[PDB]
Formats: sequence, C-alpha cells, structure tokens
Amino acid sequence: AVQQNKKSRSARDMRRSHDALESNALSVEKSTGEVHLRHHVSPDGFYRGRKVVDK
Amino acid sequence: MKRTFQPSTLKRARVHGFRARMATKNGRQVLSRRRAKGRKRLTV
Amino acid sequence: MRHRKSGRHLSRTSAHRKAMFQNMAVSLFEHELIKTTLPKAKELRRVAEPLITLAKEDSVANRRLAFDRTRSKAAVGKLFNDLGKRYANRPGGYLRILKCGFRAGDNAPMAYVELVDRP
Amino acid sequence: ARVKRGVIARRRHKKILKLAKGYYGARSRVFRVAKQAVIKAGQYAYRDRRQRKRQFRALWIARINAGARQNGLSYSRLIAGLKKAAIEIDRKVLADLAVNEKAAFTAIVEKAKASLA
Amino acid sequence: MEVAAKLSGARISAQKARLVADQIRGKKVGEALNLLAFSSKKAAEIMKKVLESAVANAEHNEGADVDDLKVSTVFVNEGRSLKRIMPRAKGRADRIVKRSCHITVKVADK
RNA sequence: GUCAAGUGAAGAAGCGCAUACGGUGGAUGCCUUGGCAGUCAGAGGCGAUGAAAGACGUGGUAGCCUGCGAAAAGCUUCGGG
RNA sequence: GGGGAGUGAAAUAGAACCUGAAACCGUAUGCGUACAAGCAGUGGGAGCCUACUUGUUAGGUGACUGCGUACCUUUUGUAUA
RNA sequence: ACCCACUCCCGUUGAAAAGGUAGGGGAUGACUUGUGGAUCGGAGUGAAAGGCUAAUCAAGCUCGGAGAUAGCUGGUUCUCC
RNA sequence: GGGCUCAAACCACACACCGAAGCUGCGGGUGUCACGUAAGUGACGCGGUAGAGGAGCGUUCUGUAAGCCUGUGAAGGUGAGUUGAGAAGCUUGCUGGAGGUAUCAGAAGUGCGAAUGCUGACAUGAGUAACGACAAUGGGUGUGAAAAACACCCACGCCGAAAGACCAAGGGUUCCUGCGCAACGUUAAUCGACGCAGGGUUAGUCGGUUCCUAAGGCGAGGCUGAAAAGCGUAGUCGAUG
Ligand SMILES: [Mg+2]
Ligand SMILES: [Mg+2]
Ligand SMILES: [Mg+2]
Ligand SMILES: [Mg+2]
Ligand SMILES: [Mg+2]
Ligand SMILES: [Mg+2]
Ligand SMILES: [Mg+2]
Ligand SMILES: [Mg+2]
Ligand SMILES: [Mg+2]
Ligand SMILES: [Mg+2]
Ligand SMILES: [Mg+2]
Ligand SMILES: [Mg+2]
Ligand SMILES: [Mg+2]
Ligand SMILES: [Mg+2]
Ligand SMILES: [Mg+2]
Ligand SMILES: [Mg+2]
Ligand SMILES: [Mg+2]
Ligand SMILES: [Mg+2]
Ligand SMILES: [Mg+2]
Ligand SMILES: [Mg+2]
Ligand SMILES: [Mg+2]
Ligand SMILES: [Mg+2]
Ligand SMILES: [Mg+2]
Ligand SMILES: [Mg+2]
Ligand SMILES: [Mg+2]
Ligand SMILES: [Mg+2]
Ligand SMILES: [Mg+2]
Ligand SMILES: [Mg+2]
Ligand SMILES: [Mg+2]
Ligand SMILES: [Mg+2]
Ligand SMILES: [Mg+2]
Ligand SMILES: [Mg+2]
Ligand SMILES: [Mg+2]
Ligand SMILES: [Mg+2]
Ligand SMILES: [Mg+2]
Ligand SMILES: [Mg+2]
Ligand SMILES: [Mg+2]
Ligand SMILES: [Mg+2]
Ligand SMILES: [Mg+2]
Ligand SMILES: [Mg+2]
Ligand SMILES: [Mg+2]
Ligand SMILES: [Mg+2]
Ligand SMILES: [Mg+2]
Repeated sequence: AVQQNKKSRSARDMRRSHDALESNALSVEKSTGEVHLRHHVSPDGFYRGRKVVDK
Repeated sequence: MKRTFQPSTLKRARVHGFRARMATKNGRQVLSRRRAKGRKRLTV
Repeated sequence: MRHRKSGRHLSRTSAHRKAMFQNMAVSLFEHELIKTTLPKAKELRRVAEPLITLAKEDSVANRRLAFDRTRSKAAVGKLFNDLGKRYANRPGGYLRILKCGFRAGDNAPMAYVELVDRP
Repeated sequence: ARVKRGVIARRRHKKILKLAKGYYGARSRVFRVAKQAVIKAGQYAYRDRRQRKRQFRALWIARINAGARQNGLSYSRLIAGLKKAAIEIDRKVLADLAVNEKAAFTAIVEKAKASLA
Repeated sequence: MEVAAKLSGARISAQKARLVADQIRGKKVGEALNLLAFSSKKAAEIMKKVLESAVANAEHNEGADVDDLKVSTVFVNEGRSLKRIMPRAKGRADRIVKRSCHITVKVADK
C-alpha cells in the first residue's frame, strides 16, 4: 500500500505539528548554585544538599 | 549455495592465459583485438 | 493485562533475570555503591533487601540460604560479618535509589544504588 | 550551427511561472503544473468577461426591484412604465439612484406609475 | 551588535537538528545553554558547541557579556549529502543518503 | 450599578501567498587543455642486427606517468645554442 | 567547523574556490487561516498592512460570494475509474 | 557424518535472486566426494524433465551483417491570419 | 431542493418582465472584393480537428564588421517598468566581471511537457520499515572531549566431532607495533580485517623445483583437408599418483 498522490508540503508539515520537543524540568542546587535535572543527582554529584557520588 | 565461480588459478591459466591464447589462431585474434583496443590487461 | 502483577521482564528470560539480579546484588554488597539503569535498580530492591534482612540472624541455615541466593562466598561473608550487624536496628530500607542522568550510548535512565548507612 | 536552448527555454519558463504567482503549491513553482494553471486561468478570464456583464445586470435588476417595491411597484411593472414614458435611463444608473439618490429614484418610479395608468 | 557562529557539515539531518533549534530560538543564552546541556538529543550536543562558540565570538571580537546576549537567530540549512549503497533482499540495491546540515547560531545583546 | 437580550474583536498547534535573505544543486554565460572534418605535402612499412606489445627494474626521499635498461630521467662523439 | 585580523581590485573569488539558474529545504516580516466540503482558478469584493502621490494611487494579502470535474494521447465518445 | 529434498510453518522490498526451524529419505553403493582432464550451439550431454551447457535455454553468450523488418503502439518542440 | 393546493398544479386567454458569446449600440483589429494608380472609403465576412494556403518572432554561426558597443562595466543571472495582435522587443536597479553585436542578407545540430524518453540533481513515502540467527548479560576500574560496545578485574552465560586446533584451495599484507578516527563498521567508538608509518615470513630433511609417468594436451617428419586446419608416429609435457 502506497500513496496514489504525492503528499503536499503543507500536508507533510501538518503531520509534524506534533513533533516539537519539550523542555526538561530543571532545578538549582542551593549548596552549590548548580543546575541539575529535578529529582536527579547534580552533574557535580549533589542531591538535596549532600554530595552522594563523590566523583 | 554453490555459485558458478569456483576459482582455480591453474584452471584459469590453462583456459584463458597468454599461452592458451597464443596456441590457436582465434586466440591470437583475441590478443590482436585487445592490443588494438589498448587493454592494459591482455590475459588472465 | 498485568493487573496487580509484580516484577519486570526487562526483555530477559527468567533464568537470565535471576542470574543478573544475583550478580547485581553481589556487586552492590562488594562496592556498596553501583550505577545501573533505573528499572534494574528498582527491581534490585526486592532481591537485595531480603538478603540483608536474612543476614541479621547469623546461623548455619541462614548462611546456607544466603549462599543459595547469592552463590558468592565473599557476598555471604560481607552480609553476616558487616551488613547484618550494621543494619540490625534498621527496619528495612537498606538501599537508596538516587537518579542520575541518562546513559550516553542509549539515553537509558540511570540510577545510583547505595547502601544507606555508608556507601 | 549548434544551438543551445538553455537561455531561451529559461526565459519561456520564467514568463509562465511569473504568471502563476500567488497560486497554491506546485501551481506556482512547477512549470508543467503552472503552465496548465496559467492556461486555465486564461480560459476562465475570457469566459468571465462575458459573465461579469450578466452578473452586474442581475445585481442592478435586483436592486431596482428592491427600490421599486419600496415605492409600490415591481421591477417588471417599472420597466414597462419606463418604456410607456420614454425614459432611457439604463439599469446601471437606475440601480445607482435606487441606493444613493432615493429621492431621484422615487421621482422616476412615480413617472413610471403615472405612465402605466 | 549581532555575532554568529556556523558549523558547516554537521553530521546530522537538518530535520533532526531543527527540533533542537526551535527550542533555543529567541531565548537568553544562559537559559538556552541550560536547555541544551540537559537535552537527550544528539543535535543539542552539536548545537550547544555552536552556541557557546558564538558566545565566545561575541565576548572576544566584540567584548560582550553572556548575561546580555540572547539567541537572536538560529537556523539549520541542509548540507552536502553522502551517497551509499545498501543491499536488499533479492539483489536490489538501495541508495542511502547520509544527510548533513549547516547550523548557524547568532547571538545579540540589542 | 444589576440583570436580560443583541453583537462581538484579539489571543494559530500548525498551514497558505507574497517579499527579503540564505542553503542545496550545478544549469546558463564566457573560456579551453581536447576533439571532428578537410586541403597541401611527407612517409608508405616495422621484424631473427629480435618487431608490435609488454613485465620488472632504473631517481636523495613513498607512489604513479614520462624517459631509459644492470652503462638503466641515462654513456660517447659531431653540430646547433 | 567557524569569528576576527590580514592578502587581494574583489574572499558571498578561501581552495568541493568564475558565473551561480530551477526543482527542493529553511529563517524573518506582512496579510489570511481552527462551523468548514471538491481541478484550488476566475469574476465580484470587504478589511488589514506597507509606500507615497495621502486616496478615482502603487504594492502585498485576501474574508465572503457567482461560475468552474487538470493536461496529453486515443477515440463515435474521456473528469473519466 | 555425508548426499538428498517428501510435509508444514516462516520468510516473499528475505539473513537468502530458492533459505531456515521442526519433522523426512538414502546412508557398502546404479554411493558421496577432491584434484586434473574430454564433449557445446542445430552442437553437446541427458536412468528422458525439452532437463542441463556460468542466477540466461523449444537452440547459450559475445561481437559483427545492423540503423534487420515493424501495414503496429507511443512521441513530434515558437507565433499570427 | 425548500416548499406549494380559490397553487407555486392543470386548461384557456391577455398584458408585462427575465433570459445567450444571437441582435443592436460604442470603441478597436483583421480577410476578401470594388472604388481608388494614394492616404482611405464601401460592402460583406472573421467557431474549427485532420489538412491546404499566407505572414512572422526568436536562437546559434557567416558576411556587412580592422565597423559599432563595452572595466564610466559585455555575455549570463535576478527584480521593476514599459511597448506591440503574438511569437517577442525595449529601458532600468541589483548581481556579474569580458565580452557582445545594430541593420540587412546568408546558413542551420533553430524553439519541448509528455515518447513506462536519456543524464544529473532533488522531493513524497518518513524520520516510517529495518539495524542480519532469541548463546546473555551485570558490576567495578582505567583511559579518553565523550564509554552499553575499548582495555583490565570480579561474576554470569554459550560452543566444545566446534563456534576449538590445523593442511589444501582461494585471497594477498588482512599479520605485529606506534600514531590516528574524516570516511568505512547498519548506533557510538578512545576500538577494528579502517587511515598514515615502520616492522615481520630464515629449510639438504616441510611443500615445490628437479626424476617418473595416468587421463589428456601438444606434436619433427607423416597422412588427410579449398585455405584456416584435422589426426597422429618419434617425442615432449601433463598430478589428483
Ligand atoms: Mg503489584
Ligand atoms: Mg528489546
Ligand atoms: Mg534453563
Ligand atoms: Mg508555530
Ligand atoms: Mg585593503
Ligand atoms: Mg573570470
Ligand atoms: Mg562560485
Ligand atoms: Mg472561522
Ligand atoms: Mg476539504
Ligand atoms: Mg477583481
Ligand atoms: Mg460551484
Ligand atoms: Mg472504445
Ligand atoms: Mg465530457
Ligand atoms: Mg487518468
Ligand atoms: Mg480518480
Ligand atoms: Mg523409512
Ligand atoms: Mg512435455
Ligand atoms: Mg542455468
Ligand atoms: Mg533458431
Ligand atoms: Mg543489412
Ligand atoms: Mg530497429
Ligand atoms: Mg426584456
Ligand atoms: Mg449579453
Ligand atoms: Mg456576434
Ligand atoms: Mg464597429
Ligand atoms: Mg462566428
Ligand atoms: Mg479561424
Ligand atoms: Mg553567445
Ligand atoms: Mg524539461
Ligand atoms: Mg506535446
Ligand atoms: Mg506509515
Ligand atoms: Mg509503526
Ligand atoms: Mg520497528
Ligand atoms: Mg547483529
Ligand atoms: Mg564524535
Ligand atoms: Mg573454526
Ligand atoms: Mg590486527
Ligand atoms: Mg560511525
Ligand atoms: Mg591498519
Ligand atoms: Mg595432436
Ligand atoms: Mg607438421
Ligand atoms: Mg614428464
Ligand atoms: Mg601430487
């Protein structure tokens, strides 16, 4: 099964009207002022104030 | 699945090599044709 | 449906699933802090936490039960010599699952699994 | 001796596409689609020079009908009255009076009513 | 002023890279950098490098402040494709297009 | 002011047309390194004194082309310059 | 891979390099577009926007509405499924 | 084992231009197999199916006659009177 | 179709009106005749496939042209305006950076949307199917810009008449080391049968060569055949022995 008619560029872009990416939930640590994913250990290795991975 | 090319350099030489071509008159014609066209490789 | 069912398939056979979580729990007892996927870390709770509960009572039968479920002499020794005594007064919750980011290779949600008292 | 077609062909295709400006999709971008649209638009435009005269006359007659019925006459009776009394004001001007100069249109309708009887 | 950085021949599709570009268009550079640092897309790793290279151009060639800059213009253009052959089931040969794109980020204080 | 009835902009997930600026692509123009066809001549053969055609070598530095042949991008001599 | 600097008459002549068309893909702006049925135009036509010539103007868009079933070929005959 | 290919299912833009999984037949013989060799285009070879002769067979492939022939199909390009 | 019934039905009569690219009006073009030895007037025409007849536009080249235009900007490209009945012409902004060609003639590879046309580029499908045996992974450490895939360690799993080790054929440097990651690898890659460079293969006894022959080949003379050749003796090759 295949198209009988080439899909128009308007119709192609209309299907893509649901393709937009969403932004993640970003939080800021208070011990360091560092940006991290909400509910995730910070890239430096802190979660809710304390260092957990210690690099 | 066995395919048509089963290489044997000895069989290749004895069927298509330079001395196989030079042995006959139609073989010499192949070498004349391939020299006239300018083939870099003459036989195999 | 999976109404009220427990467990994660994790795209594995049950033999491989059993072998992997026994490997992971042994690794967690040795290192006290490991990184794995978040789905594996959440299912590792139900395997590794009953082993620490068992290790609180040191006996020949409990140690043999530990060895049947870990198949590791080092893990059995650590459970009854260190972890069983360390968590004697802790009523469960010996593990901590902390979400790290995502794996670079496949964007898999990562988690840190650490023993609660000291990792 | 040898004649390249590139320059002349590009000029031809650009004239067509310039005429297809404002058309949807391939009708303004693709030559062999735009060529059909430019021809069809030309067929319509020729036919609608004829249709415009019909459309406007139907619009004048409808407005004259509305204006004359406000004055107690139907369109057909007003035209017959405008022939009995030799008034040659055409329907384009009559429809302009019926909208913009209502006192002038009333005077004409009264002149048609008197002529009928 | 407006400063730009351009990455030509980014080995990713223009369609894929435009999803990330639509997220950072019109944003302050600091916010856009934090969005790109935590995105799961491959285009965000590439886009973040172009964005911070544009920020560096604005701070060296023009002497600006990162806190005054915002992403004024970002667009992704299609680049050169690479042509490849993939075998199919019955001797059929299929052409693979390996798409690349040009990523232009412009920062401006204004 | 309250209520009722009537009327009603702006707020586009995306899309269209126009315009501007790009990208891709490599048309067009202009150009020529190479061809095509003649005209007038030349030469009308080369080879067991080893041909046509090659292989492998040959250079300060890897490869390929050109030349050359263990005397190997060349040796001797006679002229030109 | 770029941004400056510099070279150059010219670098959007920067080595995939003269010119640099079209398809095709974008970004920006203007107008239109979420109660509406079909070859997508054409006739009429409001509003909005822009520019001066300041409304009998030019450009862009175009609500709403009349009419309207591509082209080629082949055929007695084709919107023709 | 090896040779084979009876059934089903899968696969049918396949992992595969003939396969796979599960079953199946022969398995000291008119057996299977390696290396080398002989026979070929109105010719070969055929425990015979018009089978096979390099994924091509009621007469292989390749070049030439050759731009075969085609009362057939398709296509045939600027303007106006 | 809505709806319609002393009709918005049917029968008869009458007066109106609507209605086409028909007719008339107004302006314009053109054909043929006639008058004009003129510009032009008059009359009648002017839908059209196959097809006949007539009149033109434009493109490339040659002559006109050792001319004329052109770096104070050619051709080409891209907009705007304007002229003609049309093919089209002309003027100009920008781009471009060295060529172009008036006029009138002469020659044609002279005009493209179709031919399941040919070549290249790029779309749609669609960021979809798929990522090639369902033997299987988990963790720690290192390195690195970056690690699910690289290296190491601890576990787990798979083959084991092979998924291990060889000889032959076939391939030909893929072998090892250092450096490296664009492309290649159906993902990433620091890794590689990938890129750059260097290194590496040592025989009286292994295998060839050499000796000997099988099938079969070639084959001095020879016999045969229009030619080309065919066959074959002496011989000489030819391993799989
Ligand atoms: Mg439950
Ligand atoms: Mg899965
Ligand atoms: Mg089992
Ligand atoms: Mg939007
Ligand atoms: Mg200068
Ligand atoms: Mg130049
Ligand atoms: Mg260029
Ligand atoms: Mg609406
Ligand atoms: Mg619709
Ligand atoms: Mg109009
Ligand atoms: Mg209609
Ligand atoms: Mg019929
Ligand atoms: Mg019809
Ligand atoms: Mg059809
Ligand atoms: Mg249909
Ligand atoms: Mg049986
Ligand atoms: Mg039969
Ligand atoms: Mg066959
Ligand atoms: Mg025959
Ligand atoms: Mg003939
Ligand atoms: Mg023919
Ligand atoms: Mg009338
Ligand atoms: Mg009329
Ligand atoms: Mg008429
Ligand atoms: Mg007239
Ligand atoms: Mg007529
Ligand atoms: Mg006619
Ligand atoms: Mg020219
Ligand atoms: Mg064309
Ligand atoms: Mg045609
Ligand atoms: Mg689909
Ligand atoms: Mg799906
Ligand atoms: Mg899938
Ligand atoms: Mg695989
Ligand atoms: Mg990388
Ligand atoms: Mg093996
Ligand atoms: Mg190696
Ligand atoms: Mg890769
Ligand atoms: Mg290598
Ligand atoms: Mg013989
Ligand atoms: Mg003899
Ligand atoms: Mg011998
Ligand atoms: Mg032997």
